[PDB]
Amino acid sequence: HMEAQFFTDTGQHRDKNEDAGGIFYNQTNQQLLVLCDGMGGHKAGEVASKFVTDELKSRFEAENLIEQHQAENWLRNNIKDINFQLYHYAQENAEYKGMGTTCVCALVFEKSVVIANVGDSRAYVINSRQIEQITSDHSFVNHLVLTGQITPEEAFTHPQRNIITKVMGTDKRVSPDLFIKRLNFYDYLLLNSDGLTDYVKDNEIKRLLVKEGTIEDHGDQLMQLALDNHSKDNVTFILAAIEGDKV
Ligand SMILES: [Mg+2]
Ligand SMILES: [Mg+2]
Ligand SMILES: [Mg+2]
Ligand SMILES: [Mg+2]
Ligand SMILES: [Mg+2]
Repeated sequence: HMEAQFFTDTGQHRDKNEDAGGIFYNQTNQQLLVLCDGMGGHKAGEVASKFVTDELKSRFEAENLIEQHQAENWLRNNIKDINFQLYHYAQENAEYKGMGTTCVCALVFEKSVVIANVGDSRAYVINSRQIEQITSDHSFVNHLVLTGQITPEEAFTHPQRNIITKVMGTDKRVSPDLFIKRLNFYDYLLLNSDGLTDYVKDNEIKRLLVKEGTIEDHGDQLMQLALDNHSKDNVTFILAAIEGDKV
């Protein structure tokens, strides 16, 4: 496990906080990081994001030991099962029909992290010289950037900029992206909703983290930076400190 902290804010000009997440521990005190951005464009986004977060918590706390070689399968299978349960829960309740959420999550190991991603929430690793986005946004504008139809700058001024193309709960099937990242030579792991990075550039995040301070110092400053950039969305992130290999 890492020293890690969860941070969330409703943001300016949002009525409700539909982001969810947490830091959870299994029976041998291994660590799972979870972040979910419930869909504001559909009904009941807070129900969906907290549904997925609660299921991951419950499933992980029931486990004794998930070692690194089991982690990709565990995350893929549980994300698929939770998507199935959420989808049919939404179909069975007319006031929830159409609800959904992103999910990025990470199982932490001594020298690596295993990440699953559905949607446009993100995971990054950061050190003094670079910031690497591990995940790939399942967003319509990312589709437009990759197909060369718009520039990454034009993405921020697109009418359909908030649209996402892979979501938990909207279909009975889902295919999460799985990533394995070695933590050696990195200083921080960051999971975040788009309320942060829609408004704060990667280099701004890296510059903040290279400074002195605790995880809570950095987290509060990063939240203030998102708000100073007038984020119009819920802003949520988990910051986790990677312990350098001691001599
Ligand atoms: Mg949302
Ligand atoms: Mg709503
Ligand atoms: Mg977005
Ligand atoms: Mg270092
Ligand atoms: Mg959002």
